[PDB]
Amino acid sequence: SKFGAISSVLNDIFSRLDPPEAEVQIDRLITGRLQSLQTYVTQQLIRAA
Amino acid sequence: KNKCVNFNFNGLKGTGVLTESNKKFLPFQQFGRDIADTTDAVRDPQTLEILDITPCSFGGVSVITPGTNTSNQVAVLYQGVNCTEV
Amino acid sequence: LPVSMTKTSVDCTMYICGDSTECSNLLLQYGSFCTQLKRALTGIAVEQD
Amino acid sequence: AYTNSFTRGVYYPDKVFRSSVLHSTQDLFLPFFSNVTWFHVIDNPVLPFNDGVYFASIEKSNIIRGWIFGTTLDSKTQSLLIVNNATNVVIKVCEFQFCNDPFLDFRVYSSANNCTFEYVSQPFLKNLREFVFKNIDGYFKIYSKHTPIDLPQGFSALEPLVDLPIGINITRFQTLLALHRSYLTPGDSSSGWTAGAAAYYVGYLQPRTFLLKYNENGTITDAVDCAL
Amino acid sequence: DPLSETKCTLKSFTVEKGIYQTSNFRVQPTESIVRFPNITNLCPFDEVFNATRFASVYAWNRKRISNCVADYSVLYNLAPFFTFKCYGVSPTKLND
Amino acid sequence: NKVTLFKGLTVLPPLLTDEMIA
Ligand SMILES: *[C@@H]1O[C@H](CO)[C@@H](O)[C@H](O)[C@H]1NC(C)=O
Ligand SMILES: *[C@@H]1O[C@H](CO)[C@@H](O)[C@H](O)[C@H]1NC(C)=O
Ligand SMILES: *[C@@H]1O[C@H](CO)[C@@H](O)[C@H](O)[C@H]1NC(C)=O
Ligand SMILES: *[C@@H]1O[C@H](CO)[C@@H](O)[C@H](O)[C@H]1NC(C)=O
Ligand SMILES: *[C@@H]1O[C@H](CO)[C@@H](O)[C@H](O)[C@H]1NC(C)=O
Repeated sequence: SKFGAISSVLNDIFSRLDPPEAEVQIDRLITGRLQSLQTYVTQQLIRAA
Repeated sequence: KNKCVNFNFNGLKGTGVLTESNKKFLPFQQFGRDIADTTDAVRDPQTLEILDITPCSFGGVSVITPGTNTSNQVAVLYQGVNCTEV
Repeated sequence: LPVSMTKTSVDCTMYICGDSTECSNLLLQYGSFCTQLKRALTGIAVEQD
Repeated sequence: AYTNSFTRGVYYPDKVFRSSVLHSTQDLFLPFFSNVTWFHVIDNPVLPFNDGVYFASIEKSNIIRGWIFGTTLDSKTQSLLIVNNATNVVIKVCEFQFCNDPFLDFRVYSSANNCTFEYVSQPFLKNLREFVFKNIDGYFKIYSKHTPIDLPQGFSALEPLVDLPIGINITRFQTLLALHRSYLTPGDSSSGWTAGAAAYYVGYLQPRTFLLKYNENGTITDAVDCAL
Repeated sequence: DPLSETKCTLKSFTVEKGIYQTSNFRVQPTESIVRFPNITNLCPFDEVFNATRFASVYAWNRKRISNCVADYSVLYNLAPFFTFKCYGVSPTKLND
Repeated sequence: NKVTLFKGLTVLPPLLTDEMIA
């Protein structure tokens, strides 16, 4: 999932986008992926209970 | 091949171990997001061969100690890693 | 009656950056999320045992 | 005449290898069980090109041998020509005024014009020949499939055949016929000339979401039309 | 050493008996390889820019470039540039 | 027999194996 970014591949963004413009896209991906992992952990905790 | 190598295939940056592929790539195929939405294989721009892209071994390292109060000796466990590579 | 579930472990760095040298440094700015997730999953695994 | 397309008209949408997986793709596809116009070769009408055309033919003597695309008979419309030959297929965006009826391979029915793109490739050659044409993004994509054999129920996927960088504007298209020892003129009556028996079908693509099943050998083996 | 890593993870100079997940292990690449096409002829962008004449806005000119090496550094030789903005790609990264 | 069943995700084995539970 792109999470609103230009692409879901980090290498692509770091290749054709400058650091000033690549940083925002990387942050957009990172927040979404961290949120997904946290949701997974919360569901795992509930199912473990 | 068979060595964990950093590669750049026509701008396709990545790191992994390249090995002979058994995929039945048709002539119009250039790369394969074969299984589980992963770029399993890529076509060689020069030899036109298909190479499987595998991410070279990783794993979590766990440390076993009897306690600093007892001894400083330590044992280390490499989770999910075959001993031939540590 | 189920008694236990699978013991899952996740490498947050690899999952978020997919083993890319660039954003691995950037992910450090987000703090101790990785430690939280690892501790929660380890607790779940020990609970299964 | 009208007939339904059954499950035909599916093609590889991405040119990316996938095996032993179910993949969902949203692209221009021919909806399942759609009514497709049915014609008999024994001139065949010019038909609209709304958002992509699915073309199929069935014959045993190679009567249909080309296609033409454009917006009007005027040479200034940047028309498209695809014609088969004894040894090769010729593709040209040659913006030439076309006769009132297709020629009968009488081997040509186009006038002189100044033109920009030309290409010769290996020929695209009881029969069941399937074609798909798309031009929405500055390209003209062709997918094809040949199998021995109304349209049969057998499921099959059309592989990508060629990709023309042409950026012409298309709204209507017509097919080309063949006839032995046939006279030709810029205009002719409906009687035409004697020719072999052949049939072909035309379908229109629509934006649809499909679930494609990829087998072990990277071949699409079945599909589902979500909105059907 | 592993004991120091465990101490840092626990944030204590004394470690109790047990098994601790401290860090992760990954094999680093042994070498770097670049694979690209074997073509050698440069693109005609330089000739296009320095053409004897240019088309008008009405009935403008279109050309498609293929099968050539696009060394964009040639374009930098022209001084009196008024616009060089690019969308989707940073100009410095075009070479790669 | 009746019940049946990277990108950074792995499964750790249980301490007690099926033989010991048996
Ligand atoms: C050069 O590249 C072309 C295009 O991929 C390929 O067909 C050919 O085999 C290559 N030749 C050599 C010597 O690498
Ligand atoms: C610490 O070590 C001493 C000496 O061996 C022992 O008597 C004591 O029980 C140990 N305590 C703990 C908590 O390990
Ligand atoms: C470890 O690798 C060696 C060499 O490939 C193999 O012979 C052995 O069976 C492997 N062991 C495990 C537990 O995977
Ligand atoms: C071909 O070019 C000539 C000379 O410019 C022009 O008179 C003629 O109309 C052109 N024909 C077409 C079909 O564009
Ligand atoms: C894949 O190809 C192999 C080799 O030709 C064949 O044995 C097998 O039946 C094929 N599988 C499918 C699903 O077509």
